Amino acid sequence: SSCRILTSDVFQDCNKLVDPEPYLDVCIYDTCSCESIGDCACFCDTIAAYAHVCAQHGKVVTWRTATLCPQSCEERNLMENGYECMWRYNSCAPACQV
Amino acid sequence: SLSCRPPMVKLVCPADNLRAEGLECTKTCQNYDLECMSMGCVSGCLCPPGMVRHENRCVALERCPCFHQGKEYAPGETVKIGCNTCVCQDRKWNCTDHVCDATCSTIGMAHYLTFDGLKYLFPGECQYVLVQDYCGSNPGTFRILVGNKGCSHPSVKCKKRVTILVEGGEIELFDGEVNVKRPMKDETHFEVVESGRYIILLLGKALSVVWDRHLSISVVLKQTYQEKVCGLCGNFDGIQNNDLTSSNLQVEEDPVDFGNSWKVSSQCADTRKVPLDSSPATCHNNIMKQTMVDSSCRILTSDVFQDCNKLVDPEPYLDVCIYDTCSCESIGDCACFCDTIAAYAHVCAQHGKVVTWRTATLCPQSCEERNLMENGYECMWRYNSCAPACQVTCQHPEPLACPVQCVEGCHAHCPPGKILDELLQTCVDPEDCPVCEVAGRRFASGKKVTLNPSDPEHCQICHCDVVNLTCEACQEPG
Amino acid sequence: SSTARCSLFGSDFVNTFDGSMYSFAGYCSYLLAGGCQKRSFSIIGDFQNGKRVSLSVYLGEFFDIHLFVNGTVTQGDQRVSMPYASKGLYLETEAGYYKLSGEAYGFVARIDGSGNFQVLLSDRYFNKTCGLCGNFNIFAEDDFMTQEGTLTSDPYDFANSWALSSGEQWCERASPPSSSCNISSGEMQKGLWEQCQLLKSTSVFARCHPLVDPEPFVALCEKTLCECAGGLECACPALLEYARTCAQEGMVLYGWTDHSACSPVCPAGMEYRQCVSPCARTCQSLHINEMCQERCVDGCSCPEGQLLDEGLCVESTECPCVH
Amino acid sequence: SGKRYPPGTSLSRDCNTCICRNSQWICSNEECPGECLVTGQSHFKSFDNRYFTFSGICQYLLARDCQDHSFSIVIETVQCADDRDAVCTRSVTVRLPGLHNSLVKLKHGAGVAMDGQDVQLPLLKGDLRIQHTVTASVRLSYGEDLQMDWDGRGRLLVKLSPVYAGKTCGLCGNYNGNQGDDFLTPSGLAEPRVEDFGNAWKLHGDCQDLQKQHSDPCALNPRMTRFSEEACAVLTSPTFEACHRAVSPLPYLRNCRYDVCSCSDGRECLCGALASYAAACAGRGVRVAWREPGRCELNCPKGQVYLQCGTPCNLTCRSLSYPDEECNEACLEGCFCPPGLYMDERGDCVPKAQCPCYYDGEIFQPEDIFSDHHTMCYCEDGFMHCTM
Ligand SMILES: *[C@@H]1O[C@H](CO)[C@@H](O)[C@H](O)[C@H]1NC(C)=O
Ligand SMILES: *[C@@H]1O[C@H](CO)[C@@H](O)[C@H](O)[C@H]1NC(C)=O
Ligand SMILES: *[C@@H]1O[C@H](CO)[C@@H](O)[C@H](O)[C@H]1NC(C)=O
Ligand SMILES: *[C@@H]1O[C@H](CO)[C@@H](O)[C@H](O)[C@H]1NC(C)=O
Ligand SMILES: *[C@@H]1O[C@H](CO)[C@@H](O)[C@H](O)[C@H]1NC(C)=O
Ligand SMILES: *[C@@H]1O[C@H](CO)[C@@H](O)[C@H](O)[C@H]1NC(C)=O
Ligand SMILES: [Ca+2]
Ligand SMILES: [Ca+2]
Ligand SMILES: [Ca+2]
Ligand SMILES: [Ca+2]
Ligand SMILES: [Ca+2]
Repeated sequence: SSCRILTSDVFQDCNKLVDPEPYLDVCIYDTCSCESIGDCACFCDTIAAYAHVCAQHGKVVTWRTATLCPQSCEERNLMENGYECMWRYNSCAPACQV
Repeated sequence: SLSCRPPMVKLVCPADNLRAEGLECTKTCQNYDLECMSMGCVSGCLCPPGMVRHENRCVALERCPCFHQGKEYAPGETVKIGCNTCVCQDRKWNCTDHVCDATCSTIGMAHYLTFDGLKYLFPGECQYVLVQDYCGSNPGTFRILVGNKGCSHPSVKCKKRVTILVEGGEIELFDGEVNVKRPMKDETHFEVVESGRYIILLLGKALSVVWDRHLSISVVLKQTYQEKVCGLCGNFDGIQNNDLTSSNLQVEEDPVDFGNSWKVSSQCADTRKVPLDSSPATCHNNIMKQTMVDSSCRILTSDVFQDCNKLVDPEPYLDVCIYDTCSCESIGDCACFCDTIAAYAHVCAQHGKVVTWRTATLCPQSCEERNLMENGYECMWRYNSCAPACQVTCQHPEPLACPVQCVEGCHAHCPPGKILDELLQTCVDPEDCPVCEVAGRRFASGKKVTLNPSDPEHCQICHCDVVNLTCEACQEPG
Repeated sequence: SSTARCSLFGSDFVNTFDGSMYSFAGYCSYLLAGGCQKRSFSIIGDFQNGKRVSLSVYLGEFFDIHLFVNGTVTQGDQRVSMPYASKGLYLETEAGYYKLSGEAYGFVARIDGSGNFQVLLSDRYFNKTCGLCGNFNIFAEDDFMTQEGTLTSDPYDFANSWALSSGEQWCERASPPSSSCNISSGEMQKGLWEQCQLLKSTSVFARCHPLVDPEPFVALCEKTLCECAGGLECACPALLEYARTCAQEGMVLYGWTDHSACSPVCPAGMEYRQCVSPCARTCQSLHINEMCQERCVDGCSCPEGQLLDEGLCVESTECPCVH
Repeated sequence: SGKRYPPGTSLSRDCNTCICRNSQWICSNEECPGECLVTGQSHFKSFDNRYFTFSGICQYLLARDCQDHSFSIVIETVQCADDRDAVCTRSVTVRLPGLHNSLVKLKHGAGVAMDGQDVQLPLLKGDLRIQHTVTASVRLSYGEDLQMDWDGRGRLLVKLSPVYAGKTCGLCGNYNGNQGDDFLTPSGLAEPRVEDFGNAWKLHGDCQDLQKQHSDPCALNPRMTRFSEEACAVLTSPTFEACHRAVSPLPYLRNCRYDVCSCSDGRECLCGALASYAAACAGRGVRVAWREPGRCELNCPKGQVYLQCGTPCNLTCRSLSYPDEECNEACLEGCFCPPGLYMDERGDCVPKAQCPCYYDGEIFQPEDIFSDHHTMCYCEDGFMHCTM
């Protein structure tokens, strides 16, 4: 069931282009073997490997919430005593930049 | 030979007195009140009768320290244990006798911490009495309950249901939010503070509740009762072994039979006596996985907790870490692990020891989704380590009785002259609050309460919905 | 340096990380090395009756391997095949001699054909690992710090402090052996004194002296040349150690076995080279280079051609395929 | 305890009684005697039924009367095997200011020493009685408000009656019921870190106070990790099914794995920890039959036989010399021999035909006619028949 996020309402655009049946069988193969305890990374990493491939075909996705693989970015806006907070986790930003 | 130092004297066993309590009975500060063995003295050198030894220094007077946490304390030096101070007035600290505010807890899915302090195991599935007052020969004011579903084996399942019955009311909570089913008469003491992860929840002068939105239930009582309650958390008497006094008024030994007495539905399922073993279902005969959980549960003994390891024994909170995550099949949400350490971190904070143990590879807890509705990104919200729970708002401008000092969670911070409102996720100036000040006196932001029920003739009512400078008329009885 | 070395060579003899030898005829398991404040691992050695059997690595609490001259390695109680690589412990064979690597956990063990336990260990445990191969410090006199922590003058009761027992067998204080050499003295000390002496006389050994001292090595041999009857080969075990001890210090020696009249045992097809590369180009191999910049290691290997294929040397023409 | 009882019944805890009326057991609150305990390596029990551990090596206090000074007990701890996490008890000292201000010393055997002098058992002075129990364990008894038990291989016990309610101070606690305050240093404050409590009751300043009490010495001996699991897994096996509903087994399991990994020989360390559990199961009423040829059945000599629950009143030959004396003793466990045979001094047990007399201490043989001028006395079959 939890690997059926690869067939969820938010992926419905990418389900049409990129077959999820490959990336699904890995989700069930790893996390059976993997004893995820503190880091649920042997699950959270397989969907990002599907989300990225969805993005390369021009389909951004925001599937990542607070109960599900949070990925904060707040530790970086910390050294400066002032808190400008210019860092952000967002969907899919240009991999290349200057 | 060696002619020993001036301040102390060489002693010699006499041939007549068997009581040659000489070098063998070397009185230091530890052993002075204590009693010592001695067969015969030796060829040593020894402090006078009214003087002792102290870390290779024969300290002159009876002013030597009063050890706590294996650390020095000069006479008159003070310490703070709980809510009490205590000073070694001589060689012995004499402490005050202001009994402190006790605190239940539900660490993880199936464990319970009593008031006097007693971790025990109780996997149940029916609805259970966490605590109440209707116990033997008393009125029966409040009847907090708890109800679990699919929680005999801890897992991503086990959503709790909490139904609390005070002042003839019925307010209950599950699935993230609170729900009122029957408002109670005296709305004045009612109060709800959704600060951070928690739902702090007052109900009177001597009662409070906390809820981490996921499983934890930590009811907090005051000095008032002192053996007026019973239930799962016990009697709140100071005596710790009488927290297994079942509903039929006797002490048991096997807590699985204890909670079975306290269930509400007396025809639902009594839980099953499990064969005891140090490995739960999954970890049973899977020694490999046990050591990856064992190690990862040793964060409770890590470099960052070293301050709190001294005060609060982690051996209780450890055994839960290994019990849950064996049973729990954490897949997407590692919350059956991340929640047990926060239940240790909070208790460390209540003793004044803030901790920041939460990093990006380990239970991240972002707060960024909230700074989203506004097209502008002011981002005033932050995951502050342990911030105060009782702050000022447009909804609750006044300072509240504050049972909890600080809490982890996402907290707002913008420059001063801007006070928070929860409906509009951003902070805002004071005047934008729907605040109420009718006929001068300072009070809340227009509570929905009918003041002055006492006196008919003095029935001079003044409500205020949001801002209105209004005063209603009282309906006469005649 | 950045490394260490222990060795249990011949019969009952020991060489700690710091130039301190003695003899010990144990009776059960004993702790070779491992932490003392906290143990992520523990190398263990079992003695049947004085003579040694097995090396064992217990990796904390959960995993266990029990290699030995028998070579029939096992994991727990289930005998596994070889090689084997679970839990970050490659269990291999190098130069015809068996190896156990733990580079994540910072150690490399091995055994030879005769049976001579060796333990290479990083510099990370300097002033840490306290056990039967002693601490990894600079000094060599203070490396008897018991399981209590007590500098002892006896090299014997020390090794008995570091005993460890099982449910399968509980073990006791072994006894020192009553030497029968004391009566059967005869000629054996006059004719055979030379094989211990040639560590000092021959030129091929006459150059590690600024790096090491043979005075203990010659001291430990003269007590073991007396029990074996009719053989000069009884000296080459104590001598064979002295070769490697100088090699580890950064100064290797060459061809010393040419005239020594003792070569260490190896299976058919191979004999004892010195400083052969560990990355032995074998038959069913991919022709890749300049990744094996590892240090040079002693051990027996094939002739110039005659590539390896399944524990034997075979000519390059007869390289098979596989399916 | 998960079973029903009709109304009007009266079950009895060890402490007191309780009666069912209207689904509500009524109960008394009268005090009942406490039991400090030392055993194994370093595992303590307070009077208030607390458990803890403190592996210190010095002369520590164990108990003391603290408003007056009727007595004072002093333990002495030493390392006891190769590991550092193995600190067993060697000897305990007892002190009675009420009688000579003497100084008794229980030694690492079954021996005792008053003021340096070794002593044969029994030792009837005025108040305190010291005698063997199974002929393998000493039992002091001062007055009627104090007992003890053997400190040979370290299983010291005590028995304090409620006359000492709350008026003692030591490692064993206040004897006040409250399980929490028991970490109260002599300087009068409850300490949370046990490593501060035990070292606060040491007697010699030169002794090193420790800094950390380790909980898993099986790390320093990974070989015993397996064996410590299956071995004390019988503690929860239904062999002890009868006293899971008498006393919590979880610590008696926790204190096994610290002993079997730590001590020199895990055989008897195992089979001196299981008995620690059965002995407390029996102290509440439940006896268990947990002995096997594998699970450490003791070897009673050829004269004696193994026995589960028996009467140590009609065993010793001294009993027939002083039959009038009361034996208000329990149904104990140990090595006895059949009723036709009574115990001799020399390890065998014998019929009452050659059972000697102990008149005035004097060990007379089975036929010794015996008289001064004015009396007339003889030993017949164990009893001393005097006349005038
Ligand atoms: C998220 O990122 C996208 C792509 O860069 C950008 O168009 C959008 O404005 C961002 N939204 C938020 C809420 O930051
Ligand atoms: C502690 O003792 C001091 C000195 O006798 C006394 O002044 C003080 O009132 C005492 N405080 C408490 C809390 O008992
Ligand atoms: C946030 O936490 C920091 C570090 O503890 C503290 O300095 C600051 O006052 C906190 N701010 C708020 C708004 O709680
Ligand atoms: C204030 O209360 C009056 C009733 O007296 C009501 O008519 C008015 O709409 C209220 N104003 C606000 C702003 O709520
Ligand atoms: C040694 O190996 C042989 C062959 O596998 C086996 O039969 C024998 O039992 C082994 N003995 C030992 C000491 O393990
Ligand atoms: C080695 O460790 C000991 C014990 O902790 C310490 O006393 C000593 O200073 C250390 N020496 C070195 C060279 O680090
Ligand atoms: Ca495009
Ligand atoms: Ca209680
Ligand atoms: Ca404070
Ligand atoms: Ca050394
Ligand atoms: Ca107490």
